[PDB]
Amino acid sequence: NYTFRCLQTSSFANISWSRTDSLILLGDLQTHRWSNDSAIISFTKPWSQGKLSNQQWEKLQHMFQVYRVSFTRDIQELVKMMSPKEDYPIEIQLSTGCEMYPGNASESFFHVAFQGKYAVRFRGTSWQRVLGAPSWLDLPIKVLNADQGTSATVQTLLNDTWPQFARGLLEAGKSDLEKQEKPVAWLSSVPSSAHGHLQLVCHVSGFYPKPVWVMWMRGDQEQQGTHRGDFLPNADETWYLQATLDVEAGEEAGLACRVKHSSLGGQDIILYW
Amino acid sequence: QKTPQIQVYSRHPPENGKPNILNCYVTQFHPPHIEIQMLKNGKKIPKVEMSDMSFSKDWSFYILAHTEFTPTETDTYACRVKHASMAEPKTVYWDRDM
Ligand SMILES: CCCCCCCCCCCCCC[C@@H](O)[C@@H](O)[C@H](CO[C@H]1O[C@H](CO)[C@H](O)[C@H](O)[C@H]1O)NC(=O)CCCCCCCCCC
Ligand SMILES: *[C@@H]1O[C@H](CO)[C@@H](O[C@@H]2O[C@H](CO)[C@@H](O)[C@H](O)[C@H]2NC(C)=O)[C@H](O)[C@H]1NC(C)=O
Ligand SMILES: *[C@@H]1O[C@H](CO)[C@@H](O)[C@H](O)[C@H]1NC(C)=O
Repeated sequence: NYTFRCLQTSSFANISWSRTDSLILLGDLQTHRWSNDSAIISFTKPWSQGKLSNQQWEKLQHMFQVYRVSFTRDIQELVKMMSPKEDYPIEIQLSTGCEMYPGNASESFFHVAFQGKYAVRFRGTSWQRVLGAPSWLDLPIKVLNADQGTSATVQTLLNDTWPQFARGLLEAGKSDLEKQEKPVAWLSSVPSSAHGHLQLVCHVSGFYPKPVWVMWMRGDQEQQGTHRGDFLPNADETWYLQATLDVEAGEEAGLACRVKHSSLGGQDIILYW
Repeated sequence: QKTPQIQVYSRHPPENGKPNILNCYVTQFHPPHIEIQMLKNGKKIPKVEMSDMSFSKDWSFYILAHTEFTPTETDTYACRVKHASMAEPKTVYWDRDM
């Protein structure tokens, strides 16, 4: 399963000043870039056009261009007219795309965060406020829903454009999405405030794809105290991850870090302290 | 307003005198306006690349700073972040053992 996503971040500060920046991702790989400074969508992968011919991508691309100017003035008009509070500053985050299921099954979405919080969704033919969002948003939502020309475009996006474009992206970037880069492990330890206690760290960097298995072992036994950190990104879109184990002094001898990854075959990395 | 979290880590196993890449991964902050510098001996490194501002499914922003560096016995490295949720810049130092 891969999530195709257009992620837009929009900031409105004072009556003159706004900027909208966005990127597109397929899974954990970035496929497109659109800074506020550029007039036109960039590719960040060789396959970022997917299967669209030039003519159709240019149509999608011009659609983005009109939207960005239309979106900017709309928000400010909507907020100036109906926001019961001051009409600046406005932070908007926007996520629309579709989740890809194996066998040509998709599920589209269009989510909007207002001042850092989930506020609006688009389902069927209309925008709908979500639970917890400021009730006054009901009025700008109703005004947006009276624009069936925009409603129909969004319907086409969610029903056709995102599923069909992302299926072509997924197959044009299948080789990239399935490349195998190997992890590389190294070890360190840090003291504890208490005596006789320290923390082993198994650093694992450079692996792709993301799923990985890192454990502290004493021979056959997994040390259940192993604490896996968060997946951290590298600049080359490989992944970094560390796992920690608090041990009493002297218990480190004979402990190893075992790394299971799809790039190694069955040959685990086993790195003793 | 949410306070950023800062994680500093190297791309490859650190080895003194061998060129490497230092990463600074900054998350959980809101609003997205943020200033991130990477420092060598308290001095700001000139060539520091940033990723495009993105956010996770829970709407938490995240951004990756990275720069080339050669770890050493003497030099300190740090990532310094300024954000409206904090009265003061937060600096977290690179420690190869952490
Ligand atoms: C108060 C806070 C509310 C937050 C809730 C946010 C709601 C979701 C965001 C709505 C985004 C739409 C914004 C633009 C839309 O207001 C409309 O002006 C344009 C152009 O509309 C005019 O021109 C059209 C032809 O270009 C057409 O004739 C319209 O009838 C006319 O009114 N609407 C559009 O550009 C439709 C494109 C839909 C956006 C698809 C691109 C979004 C992709 C984001 C990654
Ligand atoms: C896009 O797909 C949605 C379904 O997700 C369609 O929604 C239906 O729209 C009709 C009116 O056109 C409503 O009476 C139904 O209740 C809607 N169904 C649901 C489940 O909400 C929508 O019409 C489609 N639009 C296009 C242009 O294909
Ligand atoms: C964003 O782009 C628009 C049009 O390209 C421009 O008018 C505006 O000044 C830009 N915002 C910033 C902050 O530069």
